[PDB]
Amino acid sequence: QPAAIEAFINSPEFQKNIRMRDIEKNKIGSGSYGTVYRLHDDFVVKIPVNEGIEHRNSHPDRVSKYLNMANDDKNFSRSAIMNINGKDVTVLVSKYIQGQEFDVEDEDNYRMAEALLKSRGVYMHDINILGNILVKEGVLFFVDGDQIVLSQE
Amino acid sequence: PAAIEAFINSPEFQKNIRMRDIEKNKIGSGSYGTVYRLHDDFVVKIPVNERGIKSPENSHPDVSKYLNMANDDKNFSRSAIMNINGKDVTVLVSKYIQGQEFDVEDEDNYRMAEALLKSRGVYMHDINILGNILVKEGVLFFVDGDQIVLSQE
Amino acid sequence: QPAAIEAFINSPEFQKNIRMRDIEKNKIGSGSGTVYRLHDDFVVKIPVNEGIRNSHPDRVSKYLNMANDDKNFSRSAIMNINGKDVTVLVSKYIQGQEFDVEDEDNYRMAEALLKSRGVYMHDINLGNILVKEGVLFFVDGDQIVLSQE
Amino acid sequence: QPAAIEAFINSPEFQKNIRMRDIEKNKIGSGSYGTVYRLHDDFVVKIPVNERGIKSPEHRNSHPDRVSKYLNMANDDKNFSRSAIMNINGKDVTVLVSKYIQGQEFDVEDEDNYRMAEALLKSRGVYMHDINILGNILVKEGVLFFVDGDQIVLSQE
Ligand SMILES: Nc1ncnc2c1ncn2[C@@H]1O[C@H](COP(=O)(O)O)[C@@H](O)[C@H]1O
Ligand SMILES: Nc1ncnc2c1ncn2[C@@H]1O[C@H](COP(=O)(O)O)[C@@H](O)[C@H]1O
Ligand SMILES: Nc1ncnc2c1ncn2[C@@H]1O[C@H](COP(=O)(O)O)[C@@H](O)[C@H]1O
Ligand SMILES: Nc1ncnc2c1ncn2[C@@H]1O[C@H](COP(=O)(O)O)[C@@H](O)[C@H]1O
Ligand SMILES: [Mg+2]
Ligand SMILES: [Mg+2]
Ligand SMILES: [Mg+2]
Ligand SMILES: [Mg+2]
Ligand SMILES: [Mg+2]
Repeated sequence: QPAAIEAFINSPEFQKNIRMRDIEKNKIGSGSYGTVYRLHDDFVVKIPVNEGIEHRNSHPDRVSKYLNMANDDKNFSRSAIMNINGKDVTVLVSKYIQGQEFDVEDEDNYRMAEALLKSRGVYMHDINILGNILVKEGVLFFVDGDQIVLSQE
Repeated sequence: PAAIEAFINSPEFQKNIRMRDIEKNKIGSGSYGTVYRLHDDFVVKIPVNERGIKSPENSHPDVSKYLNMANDDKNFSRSAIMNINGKDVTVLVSKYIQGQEFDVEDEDNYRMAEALLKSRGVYMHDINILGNILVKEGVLFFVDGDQIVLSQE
Repeated sequence: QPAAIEAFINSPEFQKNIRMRDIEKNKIGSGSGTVYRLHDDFVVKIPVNEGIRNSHPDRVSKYLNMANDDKNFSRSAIMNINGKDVTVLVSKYIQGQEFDVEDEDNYRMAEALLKSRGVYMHDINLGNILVKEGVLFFVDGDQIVLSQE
Repeated sequence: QPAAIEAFINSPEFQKNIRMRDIEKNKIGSGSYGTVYRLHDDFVVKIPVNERGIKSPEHRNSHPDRVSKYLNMANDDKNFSRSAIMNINGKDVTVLVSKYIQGQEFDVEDEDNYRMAEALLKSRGVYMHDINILGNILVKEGVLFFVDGDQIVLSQE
């Protein structure tokens, strides 16, 4: 039998021609990255539309493989194709997790998440800010931006 | 005697600023806010976007710390108070850098920027493979987001 | 975290009693000592000239490690050559190109990196200090940098 | 009336066709840079002919005209050195002429000595830096490495 996520993906609900406004009520998060929607009780879909469409987590296939590894669960997420406003678009589908953000800045919390990840082959790094890189006469400068992460090592 | 504090303490800076007269100084704008070149050596990022809307939900100016760390320069940037149309607003002041974008899609450039930052105690990463940690009934889950870096090292 | 260079040094290969005849094939550098490649990843400066500033491996290794911001970049070590305990300089082998700092842009970037590592950098264009009956004079030489900036 | 150094440079001893064999006795030092000879009681001449008798960015103190400017400033003495043209074996060669200083190396490793020299140079518009070692710069896949060599000075702080 197919995994639960694959069953959702083959469901008529997922394979229908979707209008962005008809799923506004299922929105749960959006940004320059795209928009996240709870389109089933157990799953969310990240649609690449910038309020819309380098960007964060650019290719669903690679993100999906990283999320599957990080959660040690081969059925956590899938890349898939959805029809959005008459157009075929690659989206990221993953298990919906009902819960609250983990405060990974607290140092014990940090170790817990870090050790768990490492045992699954993933190396975690906090993000302090994002910035852009400028070069002036061979010299690098770091300004407020959004192209790389910069965190205290 | 720091050039950045001098500018902040200058009358040009702490007089009641009104948005109309600096519109010609605008160099960039986005959801985050708007950057103006208010001196030949400094820019100021003001939290009004392209539509003039607008601190929770990591872009608080207090950025200064990490920009100063990234650039290894105590006087690169400040969080400061500027009055806009009669309202004291928290802004970010930085040294103006006239340069080109440094492209870190290029392997060599990325390793060069990375090497520099590491000598400054700063970890650098692409913005791909980023995530958030959710906690559901005690258990840690990893989802698509922008709180942490998920790498395979 | 067993440093690769510590592992190579405390290896038998290195601690072997060595003839100059046996390692000639690994010669890559020469001058007034000679640089040999005895591993895939490390080179060794031996003070045998084309037969013998502040060029003491102890000190050079210290400043190479600071300059590269890498505590494992290099070591001073005892190697035995023709029955003689000799102090040698062992550093990470770097397969690369010469980075031209006559180019101003290149110079500045190398300078900004070194500065972030607490290292001052300069061209070799330099003097020596002499004292003559109490009084200091400065002549052409190589002890200090004389700069106007 | 010209400076002592300029009188030496206009002398027949300096202006003659120089044969290296003839001034071997007046030698005082030699290295990769060239060779220093005492050709007058009061003056030395640095000849850009190496210790192997077989001689621009590659060597230290390459431009004698510029080195001379720096030595004059460092000693606060406009007459301390000159660059000049010498005829050596029928060929014109630019050399560095300096006052001969009969003295001992000043040990800059001692901290009081270091600051004495630093303070004196600073009063003269010259900024001193010690030289811990010399190095070469290598680049490998965009990343700079620093190995044992002689192209740049590397010093702490
Ligand atoms: N699989 C998921 N389950 C639950 N929440 C998720 C999932 N993937 C993403 N999110 C949340 O979606 C939101 C994205 O909206 P935003 O805060 O604007 O980035 C964040 O709260 C994420 O933690
Ligand atoms: N300190 C700075 N010096 C120079 N340019 C800057 C500085 N901070 C931000 N910028 C530029 O401001 C612009 C912001 O517009 P945007 O591309 O919409 O983010 C970009 O071109 C940035 O590179
Ligand atoms: N750690 C190192 N990795 C790679 N090349 C090196 C290293 N140390 C020295 N060299 C090279 O070895 C050679 C020795 O210089 P030479 O004495 O002129 O033969 C030069 O080409 C140096 O750049
Ligand atoms: N003007 C000068 N007066 C006295 N000694 C000098 C003068 N210029 C250079 N020297 C010394 O001449 C020596 C020859 O160079 P070398 O022996 O290779 O270091 C060096 O020790 C210099 O310190
Ligand atoms: Mg931009
Ligand atoms: Mg997020
Ligand atoms: Mg000398
Ligand atoms: Mg000498
Ligand atoms: Mg060499």
